Amino acid sequence: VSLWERFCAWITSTENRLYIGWFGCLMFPTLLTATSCFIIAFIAAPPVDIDGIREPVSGSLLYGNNIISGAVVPSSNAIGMHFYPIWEAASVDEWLYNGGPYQLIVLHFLLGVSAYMGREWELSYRLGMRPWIFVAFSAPVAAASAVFLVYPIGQGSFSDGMPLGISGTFNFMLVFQAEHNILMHPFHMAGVAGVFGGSLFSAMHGSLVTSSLIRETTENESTNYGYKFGQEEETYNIVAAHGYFGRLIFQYASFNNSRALHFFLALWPVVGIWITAMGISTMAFNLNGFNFNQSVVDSQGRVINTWADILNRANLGIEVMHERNAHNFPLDL
Amino acid sequence: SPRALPFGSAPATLDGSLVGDVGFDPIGFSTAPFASFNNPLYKEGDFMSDLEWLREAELTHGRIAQLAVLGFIWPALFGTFPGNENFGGADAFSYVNPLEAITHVPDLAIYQIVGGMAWVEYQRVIRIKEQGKNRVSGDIGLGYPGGWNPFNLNYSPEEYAEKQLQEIKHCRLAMIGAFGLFFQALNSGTDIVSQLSPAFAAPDYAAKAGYFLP
Amino acid sequence: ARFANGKPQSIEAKYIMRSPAEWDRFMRFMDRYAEANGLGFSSXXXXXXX
Amino acid sequence: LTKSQINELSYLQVKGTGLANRCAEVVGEDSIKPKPGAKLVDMCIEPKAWAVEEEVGKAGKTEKKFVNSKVMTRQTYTLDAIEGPITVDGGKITFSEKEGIDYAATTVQLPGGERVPFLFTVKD
Amino acid sequence: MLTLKILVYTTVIFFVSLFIFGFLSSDPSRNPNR
Amino acid sequence: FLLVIKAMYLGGVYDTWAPGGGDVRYITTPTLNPIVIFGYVFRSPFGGDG
Ligand code: CLA
Ligand SMILES: CC(=O)O[C@H]1CC(C)(C)C(=C=C/C(C)=C/C=C/C(C)=C/C=C/C=C(C)/C=C/C=C(\C)C(=O)C[C@@]23O[C@]2(C)C[C@@H](O)CC3(C)C)[C@](C)(O)C1
Ligand SMILES: CC1=C(C#C/C(C)=C/C=C/C(C)=C/C=C/C=C(C)/C=C/C=C(C)/C=C/[C@@]23O[C@]2(C)C[C@@H](O)CC3(C)C)C(C)(C)C[C@H](O)C1
Ligand code: OEX
Ligand SMILES: [Fe+2]
Repeated sequence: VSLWERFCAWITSTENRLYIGWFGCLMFPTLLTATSCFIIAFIAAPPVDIDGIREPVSGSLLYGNNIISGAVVPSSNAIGMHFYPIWEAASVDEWLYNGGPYQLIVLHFLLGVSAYMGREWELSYRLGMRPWIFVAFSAPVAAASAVFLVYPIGQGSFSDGMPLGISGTFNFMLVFQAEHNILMHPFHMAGVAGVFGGSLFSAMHGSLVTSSLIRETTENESTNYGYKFGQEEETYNIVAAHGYFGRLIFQYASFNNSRALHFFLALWPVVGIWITAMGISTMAFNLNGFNFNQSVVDSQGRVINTWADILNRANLGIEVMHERNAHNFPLDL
Repeated sequence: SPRALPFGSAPATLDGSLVGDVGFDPIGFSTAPFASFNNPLYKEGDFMSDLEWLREAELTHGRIAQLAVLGFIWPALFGTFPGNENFGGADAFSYVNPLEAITHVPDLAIYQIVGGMAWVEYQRVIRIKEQGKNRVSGDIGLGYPGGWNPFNLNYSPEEYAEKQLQEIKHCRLAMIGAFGLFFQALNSGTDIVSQLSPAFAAPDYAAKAGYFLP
Repeated sequence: ARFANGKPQSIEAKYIMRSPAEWDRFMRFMDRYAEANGLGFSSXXXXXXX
Repeated sequence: LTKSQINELSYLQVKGTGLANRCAEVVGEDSIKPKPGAKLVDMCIEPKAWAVEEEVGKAGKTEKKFVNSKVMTRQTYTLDAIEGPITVDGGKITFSEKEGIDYAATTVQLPGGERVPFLFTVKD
Repeated sequence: MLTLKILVYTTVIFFVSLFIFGFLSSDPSRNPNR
Repeated sequence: FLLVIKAMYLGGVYDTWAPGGGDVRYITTPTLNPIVIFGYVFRSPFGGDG
């Protein structure tokens, strides 16, 4: 029995409190350093110039911020897309002045979530189950990559990525609306439909299952105590739930193969989020949503406003104000 | 014929006649008489085998070409032309381009090595003319198991089989390589060191200067 | 930074030291796997033979 | 390196190297004796060290001293391509700057976390 | 800061080689059924 | 190979950086240095490197 073997075995063991696996060798150190740097920076990071115009923005708790206003400000616009690790700066203070911690945290977080997907698959393989949970987890990973990496790549600067904070997230969303018209993009519509449908189906499935629960408890005891871990029979009556659902809407319209029902539950939000991440990715290369500006014209030629023109008005209001000092020329290219 | 995998070889090419008997013989001139072509010291006696005579031919060529390879690298790399001549830099170390080295060197040393290989082939014929039966590449005493010179060959018959394989293969591959190097240098007017070392480098046109950074 | 660079080695020390980690791994891996030439399983992703 | 050596290098060989800020050296000490009416076509001003006036106590007494400070902006500080007419009023050379890249935004950080931005300029 | 780069370059190649040689060590055989 | 042959001896290809403006020219002397060629393959994918 060699040493390598022994190791490989401990690593791929399924009796450890938390599964390590080979993807864990990438997930654990990377996520740990990302979270350590994030926690330190959220508390004591000095201000950073983000637009590269020597106007630093404070985002740390010790610099007069609260939980909502605080954020990890993305790297400077002067750097752009350039790689900026610690050792390329002449001093740590300068590294902090140009927003290096944002790059560090975001790159490590992306590697960590990819390794997290891999580790999910690896444990699925070890336990002898069907290996497609990480496919479902791919959708949030794709969304995070689009918002943190793909959009800066398309725009050409890391300063365009989503800042790690609440108010920073809202600022990113508003500027995205102004410069890109996300709402009128069919992929954002698909994503909103997917999220609303996911909530709808979650609530309805939970209500239907809990409503039809076999009576195996008193009244002075939590209904949840009727079920025992490791049961052999279904604690709920599918027949009653399907009868209620069919009578509610229609007989034909109803799922019976609970397997098909759960597959649909998995399918709806996942495809919605995939389509949304594709909206963000496509719009990172300036393929914006529909522009129905001045589409309606009367006989003479005068323009009649629609509801889209008021959206354009709000977009103009946001646009002429964002990054007030950064621009020097009429067009935002 | 596995060498020429989807093809047939000579109606009588052998598999054990020579170690290199994978069957590669497309035109397979082995079939042809391969005798004392234009009276090549005809014997009509043992006369080896016509295939075995072609085998001795390949052996001589590959051995000479193998030595030729090292004589195309060591003049440049290994020993950097240790010509160390008492005088006369030309015809000595200086010409590291092998073609130009031949262009310079006086006929003194040319006749030296000419008479050297001349005595070599004289002894080879002296053996082979009598060494019938198995001509065995006119082996005679040259490093044979009897080892007519120092460290008289001390190996095993299975090791001898592997050694025959080693020699034959290296000779064939070197017969390729000598062609390589020669056409290389002639069609570049240089020595192998020249093209290979600028290759493994970075061109002077682009070097990103140096790290003159603060 | 933007200086192209083969891999990203700028100082011979950096390459000569990113070396021993990979070679250490190669050695520990060779410790289990050594003197292996044959044992063709000829099956769909079996590799049962150690 | 001198200007005659940088002119040999192409733009691709220089990008990133960081020598765009560096000022060319001059060799071979000699006298020019400018003809009146001549002018300086190029002029590069490179700061090698920065300091800010501050109050600090040595042995119980505080006095105005210039404390050192590291620059926060990466490689912006250097000025170049300054032009101006040289004249001689009473046999004295007068540069009189006239035009060229002469301002440069620069931020420097004092000990204690204090950030001091300033405009490094040579105007008028 | 060259030392910091050296240490990080080690850690990275350390863990990456761990990954590469862990997945090369007959992983498909590691499985519930045999 | 066919693409290389087209660019070198079959009428050439369009080159923007050609002197006098973009036009079709023959690439007579391609760069064969392995270091410069694989510098692209082994360089960083970040800004300034590409
Ligand atoms: C009712 C109105 C409404 C609704 C429902 C939505 C709905 C949505 N919008 Mg939105 N939007 C609206 C109005 C609305 N919008 C308006 C008015 C505007 C204009 C201001 C926008 C502008 C806008 C933009 C600009 C963007 C959205 C996006 C989205 C999507 C969110 C993606 C998401 O969270 O999943 C994605 C999930 C994640 C990113 C999470 C990843 C989690 C990682 C993998 C792990 C994290 C672990 C964590 C750190 C620690 C774990 C916890 C541990 C400690 C226990 C979603 C479809 C985003 C989008 O397109 O999706 C990418 C987006 O970028 N919207
Ligand atoms: C007592 C006595 O005397 O008995 C003797 C018997 C004997 C047998 C003589 C003895 C021995 C053994 C000996 C002499 C063995 C010698 C073996 C020898 C000398 C074998 C050379 C091979 C070269 C080859 C195959 C070609 C290589 C090179 C090739 C194919 C290339 O690719 C070259 C290439 O260059 C080009 C074409 C272009 C370049 O861009 C790229 C490169 C560089 C890659 C002893 C022990 O001394 C005793
Ligand atoms: C020492 C030295 C010098 C030298 C030298 C010398 C003399 C070098 C000489 C090298 C030499 C003499 C190199 C021969 C190669 C023969 C080959 C490759 C034959 C191939 C033949 C092949 C590949 C054919 C294979 C066949 O399958 C085909 C194609 C058809 C089939 O039916 C039949 C066969 C099986 C046959 C200088 C230059 C004088 C000075 C310098 O300083 C150093
Ligand atoms: O950084 Mn963020 O927001 Ca994309 O557009 Mn241009 O840059 Mn700025 O302006 Mn608009
Ligand atoms: Fe369920």
